[PDB]
Amino acid sequence: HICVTSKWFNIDNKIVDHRP
Amino acid sequence: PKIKTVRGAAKRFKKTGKGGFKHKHANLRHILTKKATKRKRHLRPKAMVSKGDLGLVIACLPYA
Amino acid sequence: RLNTLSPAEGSKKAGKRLGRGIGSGLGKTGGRGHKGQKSRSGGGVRRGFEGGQMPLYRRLPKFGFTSRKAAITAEIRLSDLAKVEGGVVDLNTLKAANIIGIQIEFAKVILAGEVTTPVTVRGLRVTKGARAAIEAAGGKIEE
Amino acid sequence: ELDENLFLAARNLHKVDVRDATGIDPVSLIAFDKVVMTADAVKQVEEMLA
RNA sequence: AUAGGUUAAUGAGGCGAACCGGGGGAACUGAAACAUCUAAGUACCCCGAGGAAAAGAAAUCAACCGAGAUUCCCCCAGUAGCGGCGAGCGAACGGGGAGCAGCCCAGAGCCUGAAUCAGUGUGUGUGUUAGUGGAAGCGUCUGGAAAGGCGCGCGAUACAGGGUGACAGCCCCGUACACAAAAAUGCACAUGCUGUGAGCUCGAUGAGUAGGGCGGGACACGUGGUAUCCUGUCUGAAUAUGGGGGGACCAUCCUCCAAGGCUAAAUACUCCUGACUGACCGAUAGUGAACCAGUACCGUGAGGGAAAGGCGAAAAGAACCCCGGCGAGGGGAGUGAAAAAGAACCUGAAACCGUGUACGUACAAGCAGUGGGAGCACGCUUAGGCGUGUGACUGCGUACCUUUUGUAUAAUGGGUCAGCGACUUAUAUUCUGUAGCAAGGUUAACCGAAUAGGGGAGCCGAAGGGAAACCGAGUCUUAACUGGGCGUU
Ligand SMILES: N[C@@H](Cc1c[nH]c2ccccc12)C(=O)O
Ligand SMILES: N[C@@H](Cc1c[nH]c2ccccc12)C(=O)O
Ligand SMILES: [Mg+2]
Ligand SMILES: [Mg+2]
Ligand SMILES: [Mg+2]
Ligand SMILES: [Mg+2]
Ligand SMILES: [Mg+2]
Ligand SMILES: [Mg+2]
Ligand SMILES: [Mg+2]
Ligand SMILES: [Mg+2]
Ligand SMILES: [Mg+2]
Ligand SMILES: [Mg+2]
Ligand SMILES: [Mg+2]
Ligand SMILES: [Mg+2]
Ligand SMILES: [Mg+2]
Ligand SMILES: [Mg+2]
Ligand SMILES: [Mg+2]
Ligand SMILES: [Mg+2]
Ligand SMILES: [Mg+2]
Ligand SMILES: [Mg+2]
Ligand SMILES: [Mg+2]
Ligand SMILES: [Mg+2]
Ligand SMILES: [Mg+2]
Ligand SMILES: [Mg+2]
Repeated sequence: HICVTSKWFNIDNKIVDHRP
Repeated sequence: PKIKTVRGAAKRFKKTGKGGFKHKHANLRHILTKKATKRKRHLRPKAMVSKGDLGLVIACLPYA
Repeated sequence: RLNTLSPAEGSKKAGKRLGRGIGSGLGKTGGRGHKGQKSRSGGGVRRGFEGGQMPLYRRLPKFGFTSRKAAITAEIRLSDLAKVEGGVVDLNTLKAANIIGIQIEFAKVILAGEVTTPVTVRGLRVTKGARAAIEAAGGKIEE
Repeated sequence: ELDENLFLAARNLHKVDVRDATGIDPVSLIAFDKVVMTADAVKQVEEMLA
């Protein structure tokens, strides 16, 4: 199809720092 | 390409008759005055490289 | 008859392939073992290297000195000379019989046994045992 | 010594080839069902192989 | 008088795959870190040129015998040497081969345009850019179709190859072979025209150079005892009774003539033309591209960059009828060997999703199978606790990989299928097997009647010991071994 464009981000984003 | 002899070793061993290698003893190049004459005396004549190091030397001198 | 020829038995060993399955005997790891520098593409350590320890060919002292004159001296066996072609074994001549090599400028005759045809050797050196063998075969040794 | 006519004939016969004395190679000797060879060639080969 | 200005005649300019010479010139990396060193004068930028480029006619090697421009190939040899003597770098002498070629200027006199070179016109020959001729097969069987099988003929200087309804020497196109150019051209010669100098006599013989000092760079050579070459800088000769080199340096000897140039071949390369070849790929392979691909697409831009081949022998590509919205899609009909080859078209696997039938399943707890095992459905057999399918009930039973002292692990990896996806290649060296020959074995390049034959330059071995001179079945150690070390089988 024409149908062919994927610009998948970076992870997605929000949160996490999980105690250091 | 031809192997290159590990040039440093070439200048410290000589293939002997049966295929041994003979070398000069260490410990006889300086700080001598404090060493027994007996010790220094025994360090003059060349000696055969031991069985354990043969592997090394040969790999250094393919064209020995 | 061009499909009835076959090579001598045990002249064509197959030769390790490795990396092809459990049965093969050399699967997965391919006889390289587990991990370390020695596995891994382009692994290994250079010749003489024996861990960071000072290597044998460096603990021991140099003792060279190359004659350079020696490089142009040949040694001759008694077994030669018969093959010199002309009963005169000369400074070269041997050279022409391809038993010395052009660059040579010196030569001893060495009791390396067996001389028969009487021969006169000229301009060479010759050991005590060689002289004796030559002479005892009707040979002559003029300088 | 090989001649013109003997060569041009056989160029098109498939199972038959003609070679001079020097042209003898190992596969061919085995290749064909019969090797002919003139008695003249035999003497050539006799020497070539010593 | 110059600079300046107008006109004119010539030539330049830009593009282009590599090979080539020149101006500049990295870092990753290697050294198991890192400065010297390496990567490497590589990558890259730049300038320039040719069909080749460059190099070249000894101020070269040799070693007292000799060789005789340059270039390329094999040796010499991973040797001599260089080297934080680390990592690494790495010659030459001499030998075997390819190809061979030698000339001008530094000048005036006479004789003068005489050799020659290029540019050019013509001629000729020879290649090129269209072409021509080119042998010989029929019968029958199977089939939709014969080139296939079987039979019997025929051509072959032609059985290279492609095509044709399945595999064709004789159907077609060719092939071998023999021929052909009106015109334009590459290449040779032969001359015409232009430009150019030949020849003899007598001369001349490359100075801000050689060398040196300082700083760098090149030489295999890292300043080292370092010859030699190049020069940014400051200097600066001799001139044939002269000068350069022979690896510090001096003598003797030997050998060459710098400070001007030209020069063909053996050597390099393939954007492109023609022909031929492959134990090269066959559509996720092979070019990124078998296809209207540097396209569609993405990016402001530089720039990145796909997917996607096959109906049939032949379109004979489905007239006409029926349901339907003058639809989509479908069923008939018809074409065809085949329509289950219908264009979403050869083959049509697997994941995945349904319809149909047999058997099990709604009191039962877990890697889901395995050992047992009734019933049911089905075939059997003549029964005979037999084959197939299902599998109540029941014993046992925590997947795979990896990684680990150890994993059901609640530690890694995998949603599934299909296709692809990882110990290769070259050159050295050593060992084993095997083969040849044997105190010998074998050639490299190259020649080539081209896997032959030639070529033994050379390499390995037959002798070792010693740093070395040297000695030699011994030798080294020491004044010397009763000895000892390495060797002699
Ligand atoms: N939530 C994010 C983690 C995250 C935190 N900060 C971010 C910034 C940018 C991208 C991702 C992240 C994740 O799923 O991984
Ligand atoms: N660590 C904090 C805040 C936070 C959110 N996203 C983050 C990304 C990066 C660093 C910190 C954060 C939390 O998770 O509550
Ligand atoms: Mg000392
Ligand atoms: Mg592993
Ligand atoms: Mg480990
Ligand atoms: Mg290991
Ligand atoms: Mg020789
Ligand atoms: Mg490093
Ligand atoms: Mg002379
Ligand atoms: Mg024709
Ligand atoms: Mg024909
Ligand atoms: Mg001169
Ligand atoms: Mg030139
Ligand atoms: Mg493709
Ligand atoms: Mg396919
Ligand atoms: Mg189909
Ligand atoms: Mg129940
Ligand atoms: Mg349950
Ligand atoms: Mg329970
Ligand atoms: Mg653990
Ligand atoms: Mg373990
Ligand atoms: Mg367990
Ligand atoms: Mg779980
Ligand atoms: Mg897990």
